[PDB]
Amino acid sequence: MKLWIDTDCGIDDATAILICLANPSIEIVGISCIGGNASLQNVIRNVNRTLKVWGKTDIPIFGGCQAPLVQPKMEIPHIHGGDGLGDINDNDFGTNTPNKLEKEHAVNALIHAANTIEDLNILCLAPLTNIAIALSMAPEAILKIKHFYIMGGAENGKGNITPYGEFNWRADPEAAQIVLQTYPQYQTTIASWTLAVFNSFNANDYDFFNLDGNLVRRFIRETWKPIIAFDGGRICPADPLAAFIAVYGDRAIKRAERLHLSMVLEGEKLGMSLAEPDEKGCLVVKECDAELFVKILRELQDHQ
Amino acid sequence: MKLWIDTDCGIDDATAILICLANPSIEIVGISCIGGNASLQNVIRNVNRTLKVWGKTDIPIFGGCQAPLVQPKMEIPHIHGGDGLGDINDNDFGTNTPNKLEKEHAVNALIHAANTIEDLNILCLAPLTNIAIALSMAPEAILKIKHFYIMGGAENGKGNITPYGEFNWRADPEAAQIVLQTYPQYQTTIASWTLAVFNSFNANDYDFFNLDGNLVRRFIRETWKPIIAFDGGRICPADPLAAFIAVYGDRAIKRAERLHLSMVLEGEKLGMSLAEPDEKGCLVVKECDAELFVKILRELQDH
Amino acid sequence: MKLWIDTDCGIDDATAILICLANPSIEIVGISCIGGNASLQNVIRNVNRTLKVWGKTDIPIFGGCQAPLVQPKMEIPHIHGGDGLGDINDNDFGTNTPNKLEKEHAVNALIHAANTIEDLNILCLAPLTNIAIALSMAPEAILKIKHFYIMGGAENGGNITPYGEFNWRADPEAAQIVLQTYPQYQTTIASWTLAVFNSFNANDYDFFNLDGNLVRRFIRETWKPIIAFDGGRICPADPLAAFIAVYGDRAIKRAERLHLSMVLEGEKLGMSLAEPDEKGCLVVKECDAELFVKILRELQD
Amino acid sequence: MKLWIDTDCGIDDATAILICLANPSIEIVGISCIGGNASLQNVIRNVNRTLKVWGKTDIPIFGGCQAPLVQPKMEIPHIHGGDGLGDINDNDFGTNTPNKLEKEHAVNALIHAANTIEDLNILCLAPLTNIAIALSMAPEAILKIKHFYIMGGAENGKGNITPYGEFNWRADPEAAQIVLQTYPQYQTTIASWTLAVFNSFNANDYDFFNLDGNLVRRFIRETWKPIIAFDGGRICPADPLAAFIAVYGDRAIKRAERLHLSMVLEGEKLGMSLAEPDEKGCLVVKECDAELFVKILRELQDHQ
Ligand SMILES: N=C(N)c1ncn([C@@H]2O[C@H](CO)[C@@H](O)[C@H]2O)n1
Ligand SMILES: N=C(N)c1ncn([C@@H]2O[C@H](CO)[C@@H](O)[C@H]2O)n1
Ligand SMILES: N=C(N)c1ncn([C@@H]2O[C@H](CO)[C@@H](O)[C@H]2O)n1
Ligand SMILES: [Ca+2]
Ligand SMILES: [Ca+2]
Ligand SMILES: [Ca+2]
Ligand SMILES: [Ca+2]
Repeated sequence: MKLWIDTDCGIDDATAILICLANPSIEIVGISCIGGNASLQNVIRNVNRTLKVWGKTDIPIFGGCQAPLVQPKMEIPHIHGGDGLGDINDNDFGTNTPNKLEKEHAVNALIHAANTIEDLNILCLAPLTNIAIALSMAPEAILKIKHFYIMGGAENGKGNITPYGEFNWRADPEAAQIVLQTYPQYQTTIASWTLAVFNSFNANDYDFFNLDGNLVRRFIRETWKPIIAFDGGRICPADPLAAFIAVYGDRAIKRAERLHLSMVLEGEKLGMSLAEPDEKGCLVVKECDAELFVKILRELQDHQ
Repeated sequence: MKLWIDTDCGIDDATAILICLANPSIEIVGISCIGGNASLQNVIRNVNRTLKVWGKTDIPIFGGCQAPLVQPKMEIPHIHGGDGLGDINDNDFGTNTPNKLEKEHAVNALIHAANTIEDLNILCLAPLTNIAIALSMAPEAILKIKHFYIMGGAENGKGNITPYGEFNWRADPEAAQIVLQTYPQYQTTIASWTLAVFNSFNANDYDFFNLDGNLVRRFIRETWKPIIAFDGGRICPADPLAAFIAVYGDRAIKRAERLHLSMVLEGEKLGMSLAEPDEKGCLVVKECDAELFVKILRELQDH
Repeated sequence: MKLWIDTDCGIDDATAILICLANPSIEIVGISCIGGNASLQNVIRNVNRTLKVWGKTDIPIFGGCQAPLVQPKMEIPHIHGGDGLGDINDNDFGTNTPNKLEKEHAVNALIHAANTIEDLNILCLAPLTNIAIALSMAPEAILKIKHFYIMGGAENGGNITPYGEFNWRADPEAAQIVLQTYPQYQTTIASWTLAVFNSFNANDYDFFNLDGNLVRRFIRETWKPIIAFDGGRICPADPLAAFIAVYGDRAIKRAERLHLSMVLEGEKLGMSLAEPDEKGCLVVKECDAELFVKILRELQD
Repeated sequence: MKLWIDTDCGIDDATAILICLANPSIEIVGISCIGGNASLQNVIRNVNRTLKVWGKTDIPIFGGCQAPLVQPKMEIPHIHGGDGLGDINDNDFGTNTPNKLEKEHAVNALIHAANTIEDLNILCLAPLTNIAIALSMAPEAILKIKHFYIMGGAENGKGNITPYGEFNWRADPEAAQIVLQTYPQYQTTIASWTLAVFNSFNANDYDFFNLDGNLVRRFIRETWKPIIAFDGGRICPADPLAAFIAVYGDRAIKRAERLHLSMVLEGEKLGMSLAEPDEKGCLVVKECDAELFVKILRELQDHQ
């Protein structure tokens, strides 16, 4: 399997990247960075930090856009802290190291990946301004991508930013609907924020975000600490779940409904995932295999 | 005066290119293609067709995007024909050559031309999708451009009349909006479709688009036929006027108004645009030298 | 004058229909629906909407087919908006009530119609997939029809391009079936070139803009998208056919008699081979521009 | 197996019907007749004949259309005669009795069959005008058909009545291409005309269409005399092979290629076979078991 990830790396994106790095089956070919949880400038730095702690300081990184397609840029989100990832220290991890970054726009990079990578899967953990522009520039390139595993859009109503919306797609509703009307929805899988709240763990019942023994475990707990509080003491794996499902497939699926989606770019509900059942649409997951998600999360943080 | 054109090459886009080809104070640094009136593929073809009817094949041509950003593509084969260019036969013009194309995206290549090419200008006869996408990828690049000449809108200001439908901005209002909010409107001149409709000619009364003497006359005469007969027998310069002002500077304008354009990306009217008398806005031209414009129409069609 | 109607209900269709609802010498007997401007179900919805805004949906609405006869269902048509009817908010018309649709196929009901409804006329405002398939199954019935009024065709002969024509190019085999089965002599034809030649300039003409009632609202608010799409021009493609079909020769200034065939190969598949012929079609060339706009206005009282 | 027959009653059509009838395991639930070798008037008359000759006429008979879809009737050299089946005299068979036809139109009976009765199969021995119109009017119901067996085409160069195409498809290539593009080619099997020349019999060395005794032998012999003469003296039994495959499964097929097929709807080649090696396409049978074909031809005419 061969995968390309586009991320606005906050805490949970870094954790998801660790998921895909932990699995030897998974060949990460590029990482692409969009603004969201943290500023593009910080998201590059945060992905550097994670590739450093895991020790796979070899994958390429590309700087995409720093804004939405049409909608105006909003105020820097403090949801993930100043540095955008629990505000960790780079002397408290040894991540005080020159970073790595290419010379191609992540749009240019991902288009290249789509033209050249046989059986390329994408894992989209962020606002999709990149992939949307990528589709509009060279659609005949992007549509070669073997499959789309995307995180975003709270379709059951209740979300994170608005009363009933979702952060990543509200950040660029245009970017999302570009994706949904350009890439074939049958070949995409969608992890919604609602699936993130439905599998939300109690903070004092679960411990895999409070261990030590290696820098992976230290990372996990000190990065997840500040957001665990923002979800009112609960673990809302929005991106870790998108990643877990992407890389394991059918032992992550329990009941995922086939649906066609659309975005609402007009009215007060600018950012609502709206959905209509179809068998030739997206497979949006509604339940998880929770015990196995715990048991792989505990795997990657071992030192053995 | 160096210059880069973006085009949905149908009939007026074609003549507008010929305006910029006749005057040897212009250097077309390149031409960029966007699916607009016709499919993208046809737009590239027709760009070749006019460069060949001119005999200046050494201009590079670049593929772009095929649809507008979020809106459906909405080609108009009832107004421009099927090929996009009036359905003219190429064995009638010696235009059955293979097509010169470059291996780079117009978006990369415009970003590159903005960076490497001092005092460059741009004249946009199409939806602004390519330009928006380049402004999103490398805005620091495109904002080196010394001036934008764009064709779109249906302004009123001091005058009180708005008709119905403009093509270029009703097609990708997202693209127009990105442009209007990212490029300095004070560095922008605007030939409205209302400028076109107010500068109509009854094709009976003037003659500039039925003349026979060369290969460029035969080109313009049979290209313009269908859209002329579809616009009411009327010639409404919508693209030609863009080029006519974009090279002839302040020596082709009669009444220019300064308003702060604001594309409406929501509500009932998603194709319309708002504007208000702003000094730091765009250069919306209301009137132009109609008597001097027809003369360049005649003077490019020589032997 | 008893009259069955086939339509792929777009914006033009709807007001072509209202032409017929407003005439007390016309009795529409059925509406059959085809996938043309929008997918079939949108077409059923907008026929229900038109009948509702006019206020008498006791006229059964039959479903036809969702593709041309052999042509690859391609080229999604969003000219007429997503719902086929200019994207009208149903709350503005109170028409978000359930749909009327009969259980018979429009082809079979067509056939039962011509098999029982005497001096029945036909108005075809759409691709002729339905009409032609009935022609193959049961011609001996459909030929009982006393006249065909069809919209479609763009006789290339002016400078209008035949590439704005839609009805016939959408399913050109359908057109051939008809023009090589049903009498060209008992057939009147409003072309797309006819419809452009009788285009109004919008800015100068006002009949498609009023809000004294629910049909004025319906007309204006549905034609907005087609006008802006058509370059600020009103091209009564459908409505002209219904004008002619309802008002006979009183609606015609000029008309030729032309034998007609469909190209079905090569470069111009959906094009019209046309020849002067005593026993040909009554291809209309010009109508009475005034009494048209009169009737358009009158149906808004 | 429960089977629907669509036939343009010529000589071999009739004997293929006899095949579907000799098997106590293949129930006939309808016969939809349609203009082909002979006019509709004939094919109804002649289906009636085959029924009466065999003894079971309880099978409902419906009338399809009188024409092709778009193409005309062109040039017919009475390959099957004036009545379209060897011009037999019904007084030699006692078939001068009344004819049975139903009230419904063969397309409506067709779609109704496909809508209700289970695991239904189609065997088409004619121009596919009926099935084309029934697919257009109701694709969702014809798509309930479990399998299609069609005699048509000549994927190999030459033809039977065309230098390039085969009669059943050249006659209405529009309907042909309709069924090829609207019904799944993977649930379809094809008896090519070139399969009927390859698998042909030197009538000068084979006898199964020359037997006297019971009326089954009388019928087969006296119908097949003329069309054997017209076909150079060979026996090219297209429809009998089609029914051979449909009724008798894979032990009828020795070799087959799976090819995606398509209709030249243009040019000099109008009506011509088009194929391409495709695993999920169609199943064009190349070499049939010539031995068991003759066995079951002899089993039908047995005195028993
Ligand atoms: N735990 C939260 N409340 C939270 N805040 C922001 N996020 C991001 O939003 C998307 C899902 O909404 C993911 O990509 C996450 O990065 N999550
Ligand atoms: N005025 C337009 N925008 C327009 N252009 C084409 N149509 C459709 O084409 C048929 C005529 O051939 C009509 O009846 C409509 O269905 N409508
Ligand atoms: N020309 C011939 N040798 C010939 N003989 C019979 N036919 C009929 O054509 C189809 C063959 O594909 C069959 O189904 C038959 O009905 N044609
Ligand atoms: Ca994220
Ligand atoms: Ca243009
Ligand atoms: Ca119509
Ligand atoms: Ca046969």
